[PDB]
Amino acid sequence: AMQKSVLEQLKQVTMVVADTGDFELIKKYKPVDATTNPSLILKAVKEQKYSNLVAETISKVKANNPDLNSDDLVKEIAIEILVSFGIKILDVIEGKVSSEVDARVSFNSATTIDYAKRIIARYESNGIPKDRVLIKIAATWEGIKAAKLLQKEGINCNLTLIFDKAQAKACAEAGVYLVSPFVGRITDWQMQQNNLKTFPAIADDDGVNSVKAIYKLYKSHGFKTIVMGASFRNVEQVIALAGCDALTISPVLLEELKNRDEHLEVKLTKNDDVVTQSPQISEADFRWLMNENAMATHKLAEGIRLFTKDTIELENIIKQNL
Repeated sequence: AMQKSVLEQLKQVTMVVADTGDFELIKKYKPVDATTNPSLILKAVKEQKYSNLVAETISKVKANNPDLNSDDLVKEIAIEILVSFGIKILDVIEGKVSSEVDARVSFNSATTIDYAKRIIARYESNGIPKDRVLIKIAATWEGIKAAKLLQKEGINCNLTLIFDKAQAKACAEAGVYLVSPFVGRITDWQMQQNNLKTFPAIADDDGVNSVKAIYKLYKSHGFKTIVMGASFRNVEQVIALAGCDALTISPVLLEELKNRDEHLEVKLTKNDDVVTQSPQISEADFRWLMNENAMATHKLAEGIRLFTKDTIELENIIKQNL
């Protein structure tokens, strides 16, 4: 782009997003948006780098909530930590930050809505308007149902743990602001199931193909939901999706892209394919389609379990630091 790095070239055709809670690293890549999740928040808390911020948040919450029991206090500290890191991130980017609801409410639309609103309220109390936040929700049928209601009230959501086109279609039909189709975890399944000794070629990469299929689906149907590829194993997977609406990338891979200097060929583009529109997917059809996809059924469930485990670990760290 005047002999620019792959990272700089990529920013011209795709919205680059940093996938991290480590806000000090964000400055060296200059992404538009940033994304966090329970695993990334745990990592930012557990590491010594932001020990002061964590200590201050714990103190503040204890002081402002003297009437809460130990369990309630811990949950309140956990949400303020989520939001505190979100605010530090917003201070270094021009865009939005994604903050994820407690994974334990993934099968309850009502409590997902409650948690989403609590996150928004904590940001508001800290002087941050909702226009800069995306509430991240696991794309289970219940999560999509909750997002549908949240969007009607002007709360933008980021539907995550997307492994199947059926999820992506129901999300778009719910008027969701953005979806995070996973790439890497899909490729993990592929390599284990097929005992692959080396990484699959881009043309054969199940993860890259999933995002390409969702992108095509959305554009051909005129859905305005943002397609953001997430979870990457190498820069080649990211580069293969150049042109996608957005891509959220780890600091490790952003560093690699910053140091790559070959010409970037754009792969995903807009077409003149007359828009087509099908009937919305019902709960029963969605559940059947997800069941037919062994990988998606496993990885959606696993993703929720893993985030739950990391949330429980965070709670234990908080309890040991009261």
